[PDB]
Amino acid sequence: EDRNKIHQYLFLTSKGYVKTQFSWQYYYYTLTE
Amino acid sequence: IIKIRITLTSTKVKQLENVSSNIVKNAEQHNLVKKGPVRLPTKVLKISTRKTPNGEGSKTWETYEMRIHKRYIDLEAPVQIVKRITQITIEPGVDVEVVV
Amino acid sequence: FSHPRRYGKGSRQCRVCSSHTGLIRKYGLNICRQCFREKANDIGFNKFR
Amino acid sequence: SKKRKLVADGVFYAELNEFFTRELAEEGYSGVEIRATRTQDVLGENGRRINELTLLVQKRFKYAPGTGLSAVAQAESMKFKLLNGLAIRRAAYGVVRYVMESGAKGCEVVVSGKLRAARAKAMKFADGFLIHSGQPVNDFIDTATRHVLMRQGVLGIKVKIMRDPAKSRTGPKALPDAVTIIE
Amino acid sequence: KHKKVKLAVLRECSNPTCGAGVFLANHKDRLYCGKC
Amino acid sequence: VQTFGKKKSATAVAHVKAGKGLIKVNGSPITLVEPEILRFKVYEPLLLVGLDKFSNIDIRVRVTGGGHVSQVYAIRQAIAKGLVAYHQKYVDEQSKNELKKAFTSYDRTLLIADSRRPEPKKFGGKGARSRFQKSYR
RNA sequence: ACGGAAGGGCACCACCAGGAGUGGAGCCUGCGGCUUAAUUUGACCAACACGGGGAAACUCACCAGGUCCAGACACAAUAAGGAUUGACAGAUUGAGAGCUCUUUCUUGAUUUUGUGGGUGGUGGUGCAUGGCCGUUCUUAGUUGGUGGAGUGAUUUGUCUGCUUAAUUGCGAUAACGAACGAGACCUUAACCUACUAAAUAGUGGUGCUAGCAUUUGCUGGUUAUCCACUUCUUAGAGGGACUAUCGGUUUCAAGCCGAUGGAAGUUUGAGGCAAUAACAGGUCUGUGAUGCCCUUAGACGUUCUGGGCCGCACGCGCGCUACACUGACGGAGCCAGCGAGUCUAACCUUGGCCGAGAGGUCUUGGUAAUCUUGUGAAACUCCGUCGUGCUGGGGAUAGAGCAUUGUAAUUAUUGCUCUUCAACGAGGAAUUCCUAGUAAGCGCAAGUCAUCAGCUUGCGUUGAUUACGUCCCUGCCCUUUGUACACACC
Ligand SMILES: [Mg+2]
Ligand SMILES: [Zn+2]
Ligand SMILES: [Zn+2]
Repeated sequence: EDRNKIHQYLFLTSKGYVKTQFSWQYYYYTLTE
Repeated sequence: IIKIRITLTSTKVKQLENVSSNIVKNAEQHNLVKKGPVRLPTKVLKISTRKTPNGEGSKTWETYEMRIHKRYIDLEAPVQIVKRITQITIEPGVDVEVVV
Repeated sequence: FSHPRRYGKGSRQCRVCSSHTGLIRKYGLNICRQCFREKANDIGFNKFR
Repeated sequence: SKKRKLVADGVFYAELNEFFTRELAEEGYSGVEIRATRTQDVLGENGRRINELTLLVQKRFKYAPGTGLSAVAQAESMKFKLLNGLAIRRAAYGVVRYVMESGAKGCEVVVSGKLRAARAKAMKFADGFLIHSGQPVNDFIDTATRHVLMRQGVLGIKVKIMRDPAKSRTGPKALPDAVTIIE
Repeated sequence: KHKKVKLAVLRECSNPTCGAGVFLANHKDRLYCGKC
Repeated sequence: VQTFGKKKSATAVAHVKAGKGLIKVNGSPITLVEPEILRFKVYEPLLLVGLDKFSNIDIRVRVTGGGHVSQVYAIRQAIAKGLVAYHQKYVDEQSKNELKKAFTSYDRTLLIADSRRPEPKKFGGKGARSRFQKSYR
């Protein structure tokens, strides 16, 4: 549930489907196919 | 008809004047009464810094300047003319604020 | 666990490099003196005199 | 305030520029307006990429949901060319000649770093007319500095274009020193 | 280095939100629940 | 009618009108400007042309912006220029001309504002042109 | 390219003539040395108040201790009776830290250990680099087209000589015409009784004007008390200077010299930008810039506790106070400019209250040409005493007490009152910067700031002497010249 909260806020970053950039210290995340 | 004060702030003099000067004609074409455009003094945001990221070389300081310019006008117009004059002024780069 | 760091260089850092040194806490920048010099003209700070 | 407000707007512009350059590099980004070398993947699959970018920018900046000739563009394209594989000297020559035939009045590409292990050299390609420097360089010159990250070392690439003052369409239309009379 | 011994196959306190499975360890005067 | 005068940064604005021989500097009479050595520097733009030579003009000046002697120079320039303007507009153009002749024959930047401005100070040294010191070797 | 080769030229990073200093004392501070657990490291004209580094938690990267994983994604392990995490009762380390232990309890397919692999580094490598800066360069250079000379590489053009800040230009001339850099450009500081507009600025005519004087006149408050104005201030279009005129010097001219006018005649003063290139110049200790390696759960990652960078047989540099009558001490007169400042909140603080002071208290104004702020500053002027003395200059040196900043002033942050007035009685050889609003003296604001300047970056007040040049020294540029150098004198 401590992970389900973020997993459900979105709608680990190395399994796939998650592109992460830094772009001035804010850890931008994007979900992809 | 209501009394309003229009404030323009910017760094780009060309657009700042291109806005503050069409406002005068926009008022005159409707034949309004207004106090002239007042130019509050341009303030320089000059800040000095050291050029190199380390401590070698002769002590050379370089300053960066951000010149902020800003004017203000008093006008008397109904709500319809007020919304019109605040809607035409969407020029990107000049901040416009209307107070009543 | 964590002792308070509500002041000082543990409180403030460059929003770019996270460096505690060279921080410009002027005009609301909160950015380092070297990142400032690099990405200065993109903020509006021009070199005029 | 006002000084703090516009300083905040300036740093927000810098944030937008940096984030968009990092994220939208694959689409050929040039500068935040947004501007990409092709204006079709900007829409992408009928708006998916831009909707995602708007959502991300709103989440970051606490915003309400509803409220060719470019030096940087050619610099990033040639960065992509070097990264995915092409001769470095040939790539620089191709870039300068392309900018030259695209109407630009002068181009200069400087590549520095470890081409092959040595004491790192600087190889240049300069064509056309270039003035450097003065005020007219801010007036008509576009400069870009880029870091190429290959598997060995980092290459610094500086691309400078002297855009044609005649086809300016804004501001001065000729050189500051250009004197021409009729008789 | 807390080993957490396997605890092979096997009262109650305040805060009744607990699901009746918080049987305490009765060392001495144990009015202090394991929750807090 | 109204004039202004500066020496380095102090500006003095003087109104001259048809009145009765009253010349003030900051509310005090001209006898008590009190630099205690330039009390004749302030007298100069009046003592030059004539002893009094004016009982029909009233000059009231207000000065701010600089220092003691800078404001003294500013007021002594401003009242002289106000006198020049008053003669130019009302008294006579000829009379303005002969008093301008005396002002320029005793020229002490009385009529023309001094253009000496403090030059900006550059990095690497206290003062604009003097630089910090190095021994190195 | 280099030379322990020569010749020209330029430069207060040189001198001449001078001004103010530094070196002689104390102290703030950086560097070297010494020991400590560490006194962190980089840097040796172009290092030494530099690393915007003014180090009590953090800064910190160091020393001694204490945790933790924030070890991505796979693999297999009772782990689908359970893998782990936490936990009070207690000894335990400063830690109310389940670090551990005596000891049994919560939830439960995230974890732990292996097995790779990693992620970070203020870890090394700036003799691997990018970027950036410094220096060469407070200089000046560089290049092609046509033509000429050469078999050729190349050369001339790019020069004897004058003139410029200048390869700036004149002139001479197998060159002509040009290009980048310099100039030009822009920023600012000067002016503009000219245009535009101003209770976010200022000035005058009216009632709100109390004082004095009483034929009415001087200072005068009245910030929503009306009118107009923009001369003072502001900032937009623009104007002015282009060395203008006149004499002389000027190779023939570029230019220069005097006077006049001018707002300003040294590029009008000062800067920003600044080429073809090179440095084994500095930075991996700014960067989520980075090749390689190291480390990786007794960590070189993070974090907490204490110190440390400050330390003292000594040496060096940049600085403030300084050594006194052109002075010190008191009153007394009251004159600036760059600016900075809180709407997610404690920033600049006005005016009252308390306190001798520091400081606290009631608020109040300001998100700013409005309020601090008119920065009611110092230097300085005036008036008195001090009498020419190591004294009454100096507050170095320590103690006692008084508060705020700070969760923390001990290893004095700082300020305040009292107490000793110490060295310094003008500074050797030497040696730094500098040519008019500049030197120097004086203070102000800003960066570092939860608090502290003697640092720096800008600003302004008072405002000189000398000369208007030269190569004597120093530095660099050019030219010539030698070369067995070409990775180019490492
Ligand atoms: Mg040649
Ligand atoms: Zn930074
Ligand atoms: Zn419970």
